[PDB]
Amino acid sequence: SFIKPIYQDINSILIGQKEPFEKLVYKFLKENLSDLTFKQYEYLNDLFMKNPAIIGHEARYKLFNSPTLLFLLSRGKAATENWSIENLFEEKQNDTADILLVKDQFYELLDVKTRNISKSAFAPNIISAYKLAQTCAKMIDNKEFDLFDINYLEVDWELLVCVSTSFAELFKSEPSELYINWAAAMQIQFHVRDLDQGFNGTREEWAKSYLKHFVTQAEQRAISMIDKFVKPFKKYIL
Amino acid sequence: SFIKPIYQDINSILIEPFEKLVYKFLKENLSDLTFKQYEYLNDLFMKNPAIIGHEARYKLFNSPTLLFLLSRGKAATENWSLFEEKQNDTADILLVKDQFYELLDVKTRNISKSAFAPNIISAYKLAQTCAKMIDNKEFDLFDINYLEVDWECVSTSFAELFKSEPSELYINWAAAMQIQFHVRDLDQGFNGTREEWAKSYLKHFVTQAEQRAISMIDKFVKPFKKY
DNA sequence: GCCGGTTAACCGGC
DNA sequence: GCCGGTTAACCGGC
Repeated sequence: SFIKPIYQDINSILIGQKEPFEKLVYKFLKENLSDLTFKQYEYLNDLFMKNPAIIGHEARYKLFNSPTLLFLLSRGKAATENWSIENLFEEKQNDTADILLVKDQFYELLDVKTRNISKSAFAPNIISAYKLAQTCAKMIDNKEFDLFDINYLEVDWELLVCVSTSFAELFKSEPSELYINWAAAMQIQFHVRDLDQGFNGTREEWAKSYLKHFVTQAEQRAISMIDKFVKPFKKYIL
Repeated sequence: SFIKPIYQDINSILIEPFEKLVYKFLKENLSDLTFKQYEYLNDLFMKNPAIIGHEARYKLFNSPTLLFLLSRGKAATENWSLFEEKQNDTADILLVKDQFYELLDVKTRNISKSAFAPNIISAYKLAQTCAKMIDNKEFDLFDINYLEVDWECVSTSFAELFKSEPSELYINWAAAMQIQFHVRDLDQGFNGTREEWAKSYLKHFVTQAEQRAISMIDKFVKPFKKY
């Protein structure tokens, strides 16, 4: 992680600051890691400007030089082709990372989550378990196991004042422990502070291991659906 | 529908929720009928000070289906004395007359945007609902209708859920198992008893649940199996 | 503690 | 046209 070596300072500077503290975190990185800090859409824009001679989606989809990167970063075909110095990319919540850290072609997909301590703890949607599945399949089909890391920074607040923060990395957690809430848009849910960080194997093992977990949960869920949405309603079908 | 008769009036000459307007108009012409859910709850209790146990304030609903669709839950009802408007309510607007309830949902649509069916109601919840209905013979207790408002107010629409063909309700399982549709596209030619509707809905739900179970093996299992 | 259903909408592939 | 996955979080039952 590019930001871990300076996570302590972020924690310090944030604790006390008076829902989107995301902006304050971004502002920070921009001042301490100016050469590495990009918003995802900024990155795409900058990448397209360096090559004004390359137009059309299929062509601009080549500029990534990585099928996993293309998958995690690229916008829709129409949007890519309609991109121009005149018609640039803007925010877009559906963008994978909230903050992109790049260096030596290594990418840290950082997301910033915020929780309202006052409220009763409720694990938020962290990411699509399917999207993660596909992502893991790309890493293997293409053998890209040393390209990006998916990390999270959490900022706890109350009535708004930041009271504390947390920092964890997805690829350092036990893939078999990730909770997949199928009803909630098949999204993994957890609190950064509660994320397990003891994975010992390689990034490829993780990828494989996650798939086993995803596939296994999808099997179980298919069955539990008959359990919860079929059996208890047989009564009335006569 | 207590609103249907005046649905012609909910639009004349005018001069991002336009839901306020929808509520104020109903309050004006159907004052002694129109109320918000949180506001209505305040009444049921404010008309009964003697009751305080959360298991008592519950039986006041004098209906197991209504209780299911309208109650706020133990802790919430127990700590009553306010009841804020919680988007978690079943309906945005409620209208009762002679022991009958019209549960109205007000949807607004950004017309300029690309047509994307929005979440209407949880298919699962609607299943439990039909269950309570049938096992309670309460097929003449309430209606679940919808009023949609387009804008860029370009136009509006109004439909009744218990008036559409069940088999046509698209249950988008990934999107929190919610039925999706724009009011203006909802089917409106169902012919049968209300009890017929509920039963028909359950068949559709169960069948779709099985179809989803199957879909999961082919889209989330089959293609990742190899690894 | 443990557990998982619900908001209001919103694209992009083919 | 036709189809369905994604946001950022949020809460009550036993």
